[PDB]
Amino acid sequence: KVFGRCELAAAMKRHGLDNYRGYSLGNWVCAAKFESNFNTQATNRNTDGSTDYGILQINSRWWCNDGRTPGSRNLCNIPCSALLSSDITASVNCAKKIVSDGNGMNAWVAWRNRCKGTDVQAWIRGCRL
Ligand code: NA
Repeated sequence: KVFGRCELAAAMKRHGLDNYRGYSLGNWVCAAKFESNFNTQATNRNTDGSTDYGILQINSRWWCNDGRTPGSRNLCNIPCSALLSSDITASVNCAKKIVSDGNGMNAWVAWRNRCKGTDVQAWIRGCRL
């Protein structure tokens, strides 16, 4: 599923991300835009053989099992395929674990390089929230 901006904002808000670990909703929307272009089915293969999955491009080295990332962890206790669903529950719940873990939203490269320090509230401006 390819979300619209306000549609995704609404889904993320209802699922508890607004101000989760102090990160306002616009941060999460911005991260999703630049990680996946709001596409739940996005995948990206990395150099190290891991893969990034879903609207927040969550990585198989640490967070999910894809059967093809040897020596890895599955800290969200999910198949990586759960991160591609039209239902963003698994992605949100896993994101909550990631952002609690130490470097906060810096875990998302697109967030650090394209959202951090910017007017992220623009990403939710106009939306009925
Ligand atoms: Na894994």
